Amino acid sequence: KLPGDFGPPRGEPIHAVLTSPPLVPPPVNRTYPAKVIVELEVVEKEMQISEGVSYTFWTFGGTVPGSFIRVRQGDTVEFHLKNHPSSKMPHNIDLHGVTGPGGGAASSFTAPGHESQFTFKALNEGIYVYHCATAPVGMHIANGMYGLILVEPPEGLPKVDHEYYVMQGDFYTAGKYREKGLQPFDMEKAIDERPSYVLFNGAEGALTGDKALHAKVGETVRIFVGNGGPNLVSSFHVIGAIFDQVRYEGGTNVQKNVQTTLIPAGGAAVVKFTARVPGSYVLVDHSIFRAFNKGAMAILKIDGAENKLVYSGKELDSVYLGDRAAPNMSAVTKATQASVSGTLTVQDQVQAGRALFAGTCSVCHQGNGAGLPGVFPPLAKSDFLAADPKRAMNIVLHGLNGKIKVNGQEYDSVMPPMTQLNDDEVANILTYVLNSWDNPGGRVSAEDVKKVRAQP
Amino acid sequence: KLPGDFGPPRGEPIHAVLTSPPLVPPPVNRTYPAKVIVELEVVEKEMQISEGVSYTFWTFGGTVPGSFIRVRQGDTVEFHLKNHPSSKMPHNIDLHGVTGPGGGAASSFTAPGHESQFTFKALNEGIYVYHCATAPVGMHIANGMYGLILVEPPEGLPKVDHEYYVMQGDFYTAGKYREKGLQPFDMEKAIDERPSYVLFNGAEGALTGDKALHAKVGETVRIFVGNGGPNLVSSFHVIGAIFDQVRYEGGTNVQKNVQTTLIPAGGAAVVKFTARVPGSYVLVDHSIFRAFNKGAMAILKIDGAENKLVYSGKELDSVYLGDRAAPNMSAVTKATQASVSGTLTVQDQVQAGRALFAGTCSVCHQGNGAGLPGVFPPLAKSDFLAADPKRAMNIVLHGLNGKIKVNGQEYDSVMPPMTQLNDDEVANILTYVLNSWDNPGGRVSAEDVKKVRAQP
Amino acid sequence: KLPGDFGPPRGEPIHAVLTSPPLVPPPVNRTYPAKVIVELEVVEKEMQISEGVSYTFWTFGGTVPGSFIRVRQGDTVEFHLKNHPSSKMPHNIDLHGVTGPGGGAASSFTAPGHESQFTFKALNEGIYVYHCATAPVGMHIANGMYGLILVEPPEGLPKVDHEYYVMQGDFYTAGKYREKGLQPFDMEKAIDERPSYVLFNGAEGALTGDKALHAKVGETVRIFVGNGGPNLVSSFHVIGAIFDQVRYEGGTNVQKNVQTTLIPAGGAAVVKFTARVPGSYVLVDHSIFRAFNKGAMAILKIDGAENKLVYSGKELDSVYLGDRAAPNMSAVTKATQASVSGTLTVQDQVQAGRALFAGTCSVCHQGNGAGLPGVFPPLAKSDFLAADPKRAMNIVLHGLNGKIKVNGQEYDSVMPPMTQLNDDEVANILTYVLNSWDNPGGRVSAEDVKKVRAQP
Ligand code: HEC
Ligand code: HEC
Ligand code: HEC
Ligand SMILES: [Cu+2]
Ligand SMILES: [Cu+2]
Ligand SMILES: [Cu+2]
Ligand SMILES: [Cu+2]
Ligand SMILES: [Cu+2]
Ligand SMILES: [Cu+2]
Repeated sequence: KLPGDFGPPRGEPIHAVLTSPPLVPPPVNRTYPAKVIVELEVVEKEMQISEGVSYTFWTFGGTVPGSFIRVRQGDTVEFHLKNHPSSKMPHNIDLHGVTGPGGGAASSFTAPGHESQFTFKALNEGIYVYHCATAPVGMHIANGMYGLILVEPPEGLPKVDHEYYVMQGDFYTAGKYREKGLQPFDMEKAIDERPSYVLFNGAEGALTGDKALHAKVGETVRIFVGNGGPNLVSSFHVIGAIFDQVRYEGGTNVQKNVQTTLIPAGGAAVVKFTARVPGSYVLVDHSIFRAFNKGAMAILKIDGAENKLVYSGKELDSVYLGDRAAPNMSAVTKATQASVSGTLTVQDQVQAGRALFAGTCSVCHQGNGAGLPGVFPPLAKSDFLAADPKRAMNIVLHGLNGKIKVNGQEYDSVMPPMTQLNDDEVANILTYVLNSWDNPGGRVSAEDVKKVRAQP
Repeated sequence: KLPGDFGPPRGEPIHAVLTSPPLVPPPVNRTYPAKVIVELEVVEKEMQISEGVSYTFWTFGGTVPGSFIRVRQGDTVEFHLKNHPSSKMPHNIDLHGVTGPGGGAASSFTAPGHESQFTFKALNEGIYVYHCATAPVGMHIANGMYGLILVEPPEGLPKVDHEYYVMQGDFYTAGKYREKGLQPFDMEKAIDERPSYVLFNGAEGALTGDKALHAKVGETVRIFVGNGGPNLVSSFHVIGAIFDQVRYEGGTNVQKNVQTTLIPAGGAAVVKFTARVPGSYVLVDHSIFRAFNKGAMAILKIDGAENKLVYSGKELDSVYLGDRAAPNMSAVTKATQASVSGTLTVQDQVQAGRALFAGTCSVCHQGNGAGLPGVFPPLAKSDFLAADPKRAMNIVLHGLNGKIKVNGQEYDSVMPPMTQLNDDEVANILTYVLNSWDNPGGRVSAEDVKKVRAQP
Repeated sequence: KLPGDFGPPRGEPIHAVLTSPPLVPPPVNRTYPAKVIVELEVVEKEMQISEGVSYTFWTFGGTVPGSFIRVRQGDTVEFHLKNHPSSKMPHNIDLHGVTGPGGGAASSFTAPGHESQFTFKALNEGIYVYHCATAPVGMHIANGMYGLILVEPPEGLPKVDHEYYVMQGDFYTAGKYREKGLQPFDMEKAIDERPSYVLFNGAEGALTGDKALHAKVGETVRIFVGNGGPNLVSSFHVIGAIFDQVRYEGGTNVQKNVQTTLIPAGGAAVVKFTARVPGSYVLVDHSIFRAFNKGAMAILKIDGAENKLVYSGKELDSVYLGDRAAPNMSAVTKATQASVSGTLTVQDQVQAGRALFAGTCSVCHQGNGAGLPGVFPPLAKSDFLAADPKRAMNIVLHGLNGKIKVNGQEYDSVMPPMTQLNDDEVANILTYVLNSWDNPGGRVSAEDVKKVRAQP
């Protein structure tokens, strides 16, 4: 027989349990093959890809990644795809692990306001990517149309304390990283494989701060990890920990005791972790500019007792987590809304600036602006700043080097340029600095920075 | 002893059987080591990389990839490399799996009109890439100078019903994707790893349509899969199927039951597939813009009985295969030749347009131009089109959104821009539309589109 | 218990042995767990990244990669990080394989002139990357802040004849490849993952020529191979040889008998090789333009007896090693220093030109300039050259094709353009040619070439 030769469906039909990221449906917990009815709906919708940055996502079930599907090897799946009448595009679905043309795409073409159905037997056990396969296929995937389906072995996977759902994607906006507003899809960047954002679960901060994943010392954690692409291959890594097991798709090979593992575009793996020490453990794409310049960081936060014989040291994790160490950056979202409304206050700028200053400026000038005498000059009550507060704009954009004096002390060092910061970010950061630590006050506007950036 | 320690060559010398892609030489079918004489000739030649697009390829044996070589572990190989007198460049060969300096490159330097020879023992069993290694090495490989050599284990590989030869490459043209004419090699794009085409077996459509690979339900298929690069790593994937086995080079590890697998630049693998359901199964690089925007798709077509218990559904595979669902796009080749000759007719444009309309326009407007009332407006007998047929050029190039009325019906939707289409493609598509479904007729020229594209 | 549960530290504390690339510390050779004290110092310093090209590296222990650390599974490590007072930036360390927040980064933040300490138990056996994790993390890694730590199994690794240390990195300069002078870090190229150099051990030629690694026929060689990134994934390959074993990090899986293997960004592997035939064996990133256009080549040179039954052929390895076949390119370094001083002589140019002519020109015109009658025209005593020595600049920059006559002989062929060469390189090469083989003499300057390059 073929694989998954376990007998005809038995019992009543089961209406499948779909879940939203980062959660997973429960184990099916049964010893017989069933007829499973799956109902999934496409919705096109604006969501925030970053604070104050909107994007028109195309979604399976209202989220990126799409709703998680869970069935048993040998089940017969009757798949119903609906396309909501508000959609502008037609859509379909290709499930990896399906035995048949297009993995379903050939049979699931669905116009706005319509519904399609096709039936397949789940012959192949494993974790699998699904995605839209409507021309132009790359545009549909780039807009968020991907998720995971798990096909369990007949005895089920081994029990663990937590199961989570994490999926990487590369995204292509017309504007640069953190440029505010509604950002269109950019076909030219996509063809060139030059993404502006690389994310877990559809947004910067989706899994950081108050949205981190949780477990306790001693517990086991399984993560179902997808790479929707469309184009990038992930050097997938956990900072400060190790994977007990890594298994790709439905493969017979299992790797154990590794920290860094390559996930193909369109690939999926199951990883297992055992919590040993408290703190924040970071999932990244270790093609490092993705993790630290484009959004590709997620957090598993572990609580419980210290083990000083295993790890003993201070805990200053803002040095690398930067502006994602805090619970959120909601002050930036709020300042951006107020600016669009024409109601932006000095305090709106101050609080947005405070959020952005973490990492970006604090690593050298300190969280309190004091710096370090002779090494990093102070921003707190800075005579150099007060002497020409406008020159601060050029210093942020283009850097500063050479001999200077600040609060009666000599410095001869190098502050690198930070031209990648957007006009609103520079304005908000400097407004924060002017209104803290007994500095003179006032404000800097995005338009002020735009003028300075444009000077030859 | 070393590996492959099977004794001295015995019997008469064997003159090796070389084959052209996508075919493989027969199994050697012998139990003793032999002296094998290999004769391979370099030829530089123009071929079509895409319909109406010519390129000067550099080849081993007249094809891209080059002729397939098949020997037994423990054989002594006497390798003769000839460089045809029509060649402009010198050439050589590096075979992966050879034990010695440059894998042969050090001993096989050959000027136009000359011949070289060197001898090696095949110590290492496996599938291996060979390629040119003449400075500048990257240029030689980018021009097509790569292929595969199989070194069999002494007992031979297990029997299968079919063996095929498929090799990925990245290519660098001065012009953009599908821009017509003789296209030079582009060194700047190559250094930046920004290819214009990513292909199987040296051309768009090399393995699609009437050139697809074949098998029947129940049969086993082995594919020898190479990645010549020069630069890209393939997220190699089969749509709608699974690999029974994947084995890299001569490695001891074998992965089983996977659908997606990473092939390094310069790497090679042997994959095995068992046919279960009829239809078209697609080999792709799942870095998806390569597969659907740059040519990286090949087809295995399976015939035999349906199995409705495994897969039951409609078969509209043009939604993702697009303009490669048809047997070929020969109308485009012909229209391009006629244009170069100054003899391009309206009907030449109509038939080229018909070929290009599949996927590109048909996914929303339908194959018959009827659209879908209230959702996608008709192109068939379109009053909006007839009212200003020239405005159609701007609509294709730059998109259309907002409220419009077409054949007495309101629409308020979004047609994305399609600026990547070349001037001849837009002209031919629109000429097809004007001369179908009782539209007014006439024609649009490439020069008309060039003028509109250049407007601010 | 956890892993590495071998008992409390015993004996006196051990002060750890650190080594500079390409060497490794000795095996620890002990049967008990110890307290190991590690002292490592950050130094920021200018070094030559290529001949006549300086770069400001940020280093662990004065080298790129940083000092190699070697401990035993179950050891307690007391880690002291110092930042030299000459540093301008703060720094820290993340060791892969550490169980705890940031792999240490959270506890090791260290300002210029300061020292930090933290303690960890080495629970996980394997080879692991360490690196700086100070915001902006990508800039710190791109500047050279990475190395390897080995955690031995309790019984030690199997004995071999040689152990070596090789680490790949991608680098981002404002200037182009081989443009002379002090080159700043380029943030824009880094974000886009578009490196100007891709190197082993921090420089072009670090492991070629007189700096090659050595072994003899019959000996075993272990290489500890890292990929510091920040961004690239290596298609890591040995030309003309095979790896007996490849093992990633501390993984349970071991691959055997492969030639090409994918190393993730931030990944590390241990490879094993047995020398079988004399000659130069080349370690490369087989994303080929990295190996042959950006510096990603290193050499293992094997001495001993020939084995003509395994490999029999000539040895012209300059056809692919090009300008790295020679012991060094010190003439280029010297010509660049003299030019900066205003003391550049004709002979300085001649010797720099001689070094650069290897591969670049010699593959077609020969090492003696004679060419090949009717196929490649001579540069030796060339009447065509003497007739208009200035036209030689355009020929190098923009190529030459069509019918020409040279020393009473007809040619109708194609010399590709070589625009990637810098102004000093073209000037030096042509000065070499003018002063060899009874050509007229004189000189060409970098300023002459700059003027010609700028002509429309
Ligand atoms: C990596 C270190 C570093 C980072 C990050 C950094 N700075 Fe600086 N900054 C310096 C150094 C060093 C100087 C002194 C330059 C000199 O000696 O010529 C400086 C000088 C300045 C000055 C002028 C002198 C003074 O004390 O008033 C201002 C204002 C300033 N920085 C603001 C900022 C702001 C705002 C940020 C973040 C957006 C930032 N800096 C990020 C190192 C840094
Ligand atoms: C993804 C959907 C989609 C694709 C693909 C697409 N179109 Fe359209 N097209 C539309 C929609 C929707 C409109 C109506 C726009 C509006 O409501 O403002 C439209 C409008 C038009 C119109 C003007 C209205 C009419 O019916 O005459 C023309 C002409 C047209 N398309 C031609 C084409 C051609 C030719 C192609 C391919 C080259 C193409 N379209 C591809 C969705 C699409
Ligand atoms: C791949 C082959 C190749 C390489 C590499 C190459 N050349 Fe040439 N070169 C030629 C050919 C062929 C011609 C003749 C062109 C023709 O027939 O129109 C030529 C012509 C010339 C000429 C003019 C004719 C003569 O003999 O005086 C000069 C000068 C020259 N090359 C110099 C160089 C220099 C200097 C280099 C390296 C920097 C170089 N070439 C690299 C193939 C090459
Ligand atoms: Cu879709
Ligand atoms: Cu897919
Ligand atoms: Cu060649
Ligand atoms: Cu190779
Ligand atoms: Cu650092
Ligand atoms: Cu790391």
